[PDB]
Amino acid sequence: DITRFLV
Amino acid sequence: MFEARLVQGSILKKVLEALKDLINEACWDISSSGVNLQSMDSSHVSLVQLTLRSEGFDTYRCDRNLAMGVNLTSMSKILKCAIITLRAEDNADTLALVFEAEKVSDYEMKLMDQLGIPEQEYSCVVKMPSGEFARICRDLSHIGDAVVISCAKDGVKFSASGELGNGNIKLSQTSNVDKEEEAVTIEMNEPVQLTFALRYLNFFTKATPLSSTVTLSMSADVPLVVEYKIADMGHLKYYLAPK
Repeated sequence: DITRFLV
Repeated sequence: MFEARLVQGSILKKVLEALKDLINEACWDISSSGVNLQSMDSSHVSLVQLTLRSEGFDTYRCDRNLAMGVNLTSMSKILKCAIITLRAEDNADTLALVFEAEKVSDYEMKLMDQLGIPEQEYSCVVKMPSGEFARICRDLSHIGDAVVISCAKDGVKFSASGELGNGNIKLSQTSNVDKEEEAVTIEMNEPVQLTFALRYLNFFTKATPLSSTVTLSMSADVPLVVEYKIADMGHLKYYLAPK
């Protein structure tokens, strides 16, 4: 999951 | 309104090929500064970031910021028919592509109808030939679904495992280098070992024709960054969340 790294 | 001329039309062909397989539809963010594209794949495992600076174009006008939702397969198909002019009016639902290299071809492409990575330093950064990196990802995807990337100061290792067996590829930090571009350079503050889906890396290596060089940036528990320079114009970055 990349979403949990995006601000 | 937006109008830009790119004499090296080939760059735009390659940029699209590098993208269309990973991303169906994206919002091109156009400004005075240049072109920006940020988008995640439909499966939300990865994110691509494109930058093409205004100075990379022959002529360039963008009065004020505008965003265009672009079907990338359609634009690829249109770009498959190619000196390129891009033009979008204010309040329009089409981008115009006018090609050259008397003969003139005009294409009117139909248009369609927030979240960003922070900037950070990385524990371990690798520069290597882009073909070498493409080859490694291709080879290992015939052994397993995932690659373990180990990055230390003396070298980087790639490992896969699956039904048939397992494989390990080691590249040493290069030393007596003939050409800059054939070097394997590693900058290590901390070693890192992380696992990534090879399916996505093989999507990313479609950017190989853009650049003889690829850069790999890793930190513990954060997404991998795979960077390709777009000669004299900008860059293409892929981010891939670890397993």
